Amino acid sequence: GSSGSSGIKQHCRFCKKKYSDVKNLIKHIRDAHDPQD
Ligand SMILES: [Zn+2]
Repeated sequence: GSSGSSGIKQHCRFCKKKYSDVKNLIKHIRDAHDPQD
């Protein structure tokens, strides 16, 4: 099943969104904010 509590919580530091995986957060950061520039 696609639903459940068995996962992590991570957050954005530039638009304050929330994500269920750190790799999905990093994919959001490198697309929307890219702080390495
Ligand atoms: Zn963001």
